Amino acid sequence: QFKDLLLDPLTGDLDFGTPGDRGMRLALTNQLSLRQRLYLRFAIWAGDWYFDETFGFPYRTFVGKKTVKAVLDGRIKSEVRQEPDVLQITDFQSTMDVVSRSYKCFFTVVTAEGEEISLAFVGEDEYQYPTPPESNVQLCGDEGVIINFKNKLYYLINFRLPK
Amino acid sequence: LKDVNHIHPLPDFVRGGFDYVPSDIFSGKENFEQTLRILLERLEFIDQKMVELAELRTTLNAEDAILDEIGRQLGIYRNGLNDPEYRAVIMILTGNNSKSGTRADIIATLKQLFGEDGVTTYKGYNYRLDINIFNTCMEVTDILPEIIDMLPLVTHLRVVENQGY
Repeated sequence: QFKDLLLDPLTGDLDFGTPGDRGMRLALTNQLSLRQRLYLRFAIWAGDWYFDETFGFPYRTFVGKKTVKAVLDGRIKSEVRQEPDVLQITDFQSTMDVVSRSYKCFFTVVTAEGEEISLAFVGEDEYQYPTPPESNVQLCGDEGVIINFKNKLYYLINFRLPK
Repeated sequence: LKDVNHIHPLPDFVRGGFDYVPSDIFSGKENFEQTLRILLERLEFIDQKMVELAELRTTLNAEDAILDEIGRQLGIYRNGLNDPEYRAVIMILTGNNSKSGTRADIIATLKQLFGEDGVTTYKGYNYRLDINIFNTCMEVTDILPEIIDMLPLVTHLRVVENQGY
């Protein structure tokens, strides 16, 4: 439920929205929040962000060196579980090509969805305060009491005659 | 090798801060940059005006609207003086506080009002002194009262002004 500015999954810029409803949006669904929380966590190289030297991933250790596939998978699979709301990891297809020296892995992560605790900070309210009456209706009655009775009588006259 | 006065506009303020984008993650997305640039460039204007708030308050460059405030603290009121010469009187009176009215000293004060060769001074036996002006750039009658003040208690003075030799 971690709120934050929404990042476009397709381009990487802020998700200002479609041309018909351009604006700014907050990440509300846990899925969207977790997506960007993993994306930033994996995209920032370790130590390259000032104000926090411990954040990021240490790509320099592996890239450019002769490395064992098994060691890399452990670190990749470990960084994911640093988020407190990750249920499990389903599958992991780690493959390496020696000709091009490229490495490419696949996997998915499962996360549940929570409640909103309070709507005070977001948009709307859930209550239905009453509406003041109109004109002399309060002190003298209402005509609808006649209309509903007339309709009931008419429908009952309709019911008895077979159709 | 370096200026002692550190009060200067910060060089290349805008490109700084952008340097703190971690690993070019957002660079080239043209959506986050504009949002950040729009906010940062506002500080540019404020950063620039921080200098004039200090630079313009100096007596050398102070405009008449506020130069009066500087003069007011020193007791030198505008009276009927105009801006270009009001600056001069402020300098002259202030400089008088560390003077002795010697021949070498008098030449120095007149030096700031008429360039290098614009003034000369003849001397006489019985307290007579003379002032010559060649390249005046301001009207002298209003400046005259001060020109008397920085002279000995018993000076006898003549004033003659002309353009060129």
